[PDB]
Amino acid sequence: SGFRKMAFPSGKVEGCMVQVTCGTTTLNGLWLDDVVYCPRHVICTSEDMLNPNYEDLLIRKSNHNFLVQAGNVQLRVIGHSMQNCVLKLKVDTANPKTPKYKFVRIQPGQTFSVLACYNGSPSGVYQCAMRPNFTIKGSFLNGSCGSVGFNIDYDCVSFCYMHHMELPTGVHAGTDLEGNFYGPFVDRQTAQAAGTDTTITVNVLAWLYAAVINGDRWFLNRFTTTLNDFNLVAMKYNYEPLTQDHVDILGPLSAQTGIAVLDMCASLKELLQNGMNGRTILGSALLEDEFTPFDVVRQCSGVTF
Amino acid sequence: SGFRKMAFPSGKVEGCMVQVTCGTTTLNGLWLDDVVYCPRHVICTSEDMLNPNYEDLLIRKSNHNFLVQAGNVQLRVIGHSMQNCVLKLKVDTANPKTPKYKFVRIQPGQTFSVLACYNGSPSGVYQCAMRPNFTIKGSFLNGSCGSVGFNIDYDCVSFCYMHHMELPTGVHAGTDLEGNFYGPFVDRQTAQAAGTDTTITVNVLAWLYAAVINGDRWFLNRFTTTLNDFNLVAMKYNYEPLTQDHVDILGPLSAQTGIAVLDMCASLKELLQNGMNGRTILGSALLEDEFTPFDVVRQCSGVTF
Ligand SMILES: CN(C)CCCCNC(=O)C[C@H](Cc1ccc(F)cc1)NC(=O)[C@@H](Cc1ccc(Cl)cc1Cl)NC(=O)[C@H](N)Cc1ccccc1C#N
Ligand SMILES: CN(C)CCCCNC(=O)C[C@H](Cc1ccc(F)cc1)NC(=O)[C@@H](Cc1ccc(Cl)cc1Cl)NC(=O)[C@H](N)Cc1ccccc1C#N
Repeated sequence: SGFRKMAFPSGKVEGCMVQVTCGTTTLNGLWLDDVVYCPRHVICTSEDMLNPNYEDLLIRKSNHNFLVQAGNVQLRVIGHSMQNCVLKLKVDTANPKTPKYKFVRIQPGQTFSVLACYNGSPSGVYQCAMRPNFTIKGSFLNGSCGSVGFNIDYDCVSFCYMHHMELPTGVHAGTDLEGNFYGPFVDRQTAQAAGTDTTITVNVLAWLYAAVINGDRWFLNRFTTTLNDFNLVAMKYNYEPLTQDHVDILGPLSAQTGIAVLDMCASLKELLQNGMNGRTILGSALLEDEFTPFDVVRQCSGVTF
Repeated sequence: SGFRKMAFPSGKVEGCMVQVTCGTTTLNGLWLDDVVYCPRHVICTSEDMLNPNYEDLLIRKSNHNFLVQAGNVQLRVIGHSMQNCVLKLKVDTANPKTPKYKFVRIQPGQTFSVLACYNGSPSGVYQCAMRPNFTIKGSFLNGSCGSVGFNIDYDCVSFCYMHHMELPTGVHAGTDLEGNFYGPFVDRQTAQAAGTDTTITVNVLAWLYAAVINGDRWFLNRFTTTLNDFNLVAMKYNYEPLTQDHVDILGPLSAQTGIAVLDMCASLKELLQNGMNGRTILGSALLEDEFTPFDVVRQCSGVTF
C-alpha cells in the first residue's frame, strides 16, 4: 500500500556522469563506451551566449581545449564533433561501467527519472514528466546542465533527456540525447517563452485508478459519460483531450478495478466542477498528472483493495 | 529553480541488496562486508507469524537453511545470529561493493531515501520522513521487507531504516539497522495501531522558506508572533510544538531570506486559520511537512530570488 513519486534506481546512470570543462565553463557529461555527450554550449564564453555561432566556435577548438574528469581521473579527448545541440567527445577510455542503453525521444505526458548532477557528481534523483508544452518542471541550479533524464527496463537504460537551460518562468528545457530540443527552444541566452501548458488528462485518470487500487473511493459516482461530452469539460478546464488511444491504454487499470474508463471520466468531471471539498486523494489536495498508466501499474499492487 | 521531492542517488545501496530465502519465505537483505542483515521474520512460516518465539525458531535452523542470492550468484552462509529484530548472516564473501557506511537511529521528523526492493532487486527510490508516531508513509508491497532507508553524506551511506511490515492503516513500520523498531511495534502478525500522528512544524516552516527562496511570497505578512502564542495555534491544528532548538536550526534559512523565524510563524498561523484560497505553494495545495531544513538547504539555491 501507499503511493509515492518513485524514481528508477539511479546507479546505472551514476557510473556514467563526468565533468566537462572548456575554459571557464564547466558542466556535466554522459560517458558511454568511449564517447562523452554534453550540451554544446560548454564551448561558449559569457559573451558568446547571446547569439553564438556554434560552428565557428567549434572550429576554433581542438581536443586539448576540453577537460573531462571522471572522479579525479582525467580522460584524454581524442576527437570531437557536434550533433545538433550536443557535443560528442571521443575519449581514449571506454567507460567500464557502461550499462545496456538506448537513446529515446519521448512524447509529452511521459515521465522519467532525473539524476541531478553538479561538477560530474550526482546529487539527487527525482521524477519528472515532459509537459504538453515540452518543458519539464525540474529542480535545477546553475551547474546542472548536462544532467540526464532516463527510464529503466530490465537493466536497459533508456536515456530521453539532457538538461540545457532554465527559462524565465523557472521551468526547464533540454534535448534528447541526439541533441534535438524538446519544444521550440534554442540554445542561446535569450528570454524564451513556452506555449501555454495543459493538464495531462490520461495521467490524472491513471492516478485516480491508483487511488481506487489503494482503497480511496470517495470520489467515485454512479454516473457515466461519453468521450465527446467529457472532452467538452476537458476543454473548459484546460485538460488535454482524451483519445480513444488513451482509453485503450487505461484498459488494464480499468479491468483491475472494475471501473470503466468513461465511468472514471464522470468522476473526474465531478472533481473538476466541484473540487475536493477539503478531501485528499493519495495525500494530495490537487489532481496529480505526472503519473502515467505505466507508472501506476509499476508501483501499485496487481490486486485491488 | 524548482523544488521536488529529491532522493539521494541510490547506486551505493543498490550494490548491497541481496535476496534471502528461508523455506517458502523470501525477502531482501543488506550485504555489507561479509554480513547480510535482514528482518528476522524470514525464519517464520505462515503459522509461526501469529505469536513467534524467535529464539526457538532460530535454534532449529542451521546455516544451510538460509539461501542468499546476490544477482544469480549464491552466497555461502557460514554463520547466523539474531540481534533484536534483525537476522545477521555471515557469508564467505565480503561484498566488493561495500560503501563507506554507518548505522544511525534517526529522530522523528527526519527524512531519508528508500530503495524499494523485491527479490533482492532494486525497483524504485523515493523520499520518506519518520512520522512523529514512528511510522513512515511508504510505498511497499508484499516482498518489500528488508528494503532500507538511508541518507548519504560525502560518499558515506548512513543507513537508518529497514522495512518490516505494513500496518492495517497502510502505513509502514520498521527498525534501525541494529533491529530496534521505531515506535512501539513488534514483529508479529497482530493488528497494531500507531499513536495519533501530528504535523512536523519545523519542516513546514523550512518548506515555506524554500518557497520564498524560489520566489513564492504571496503567503507572507507584516505580522510577527511569539513562540508561546504560535504554539497555542500549533496545538489547535495538531502541529508539533516549535522549540527554541527548532528556531535555531532554521537560522540559516531565516538569514538567507531576511525573514525572522517568528515572522514566518505568523505567516503559517494565517495559512492554518484561513487555508490557501485556491493558491498553491511550490505546486502543492497542502502544507508539506516532509522536507527538513537540511533538505531545503541541500536542494535550494544559496541566493534568494
Ligand atoms: C518567476 N519565478 C518564480 C521563476 C524564477 C525564474 C528565475 N530563473 C532564472 O533566472 C534562470 C534564467 C532565466 C533567463 C533569464 C534571461 C534570459 F535571457 C534567459 C533565461 N536562465 C538562465 O540564466 C540561463 C541562461 C542561458 C544560458 C545558456 C543557454 Cl544555451 C541558454 C540560456 Cl537561456 N542559464 C542556464 O540555464 C544555465 N545553463 C543553468 C542555470 C543557471 C542559473 C539558474 C538556473 C539554471 C538551470 N537549470
Ligand atoms: C485503510 N486502507 C486505505 C489501508 C489499506 C491497508 C491494507 N494493508 C494491509 O492489509 C497490510 C496488512 C495489514 C495487517 C492485517 C492484519 C494483521 F494482523 C496485521 C496487519 N499487513 C500485513 O499483512 C503484514 C502482516 C505481518 C507479517 C509479518 C510481521 Cl513480522 C508482521 C505483520 Cl503485521 N505483512 C507484511 O507486512 C509483509 N511483511 C509485507 C506486506 C504484505 C502485504 C502487503 C503489504 C506489505 C508491506 N509492506
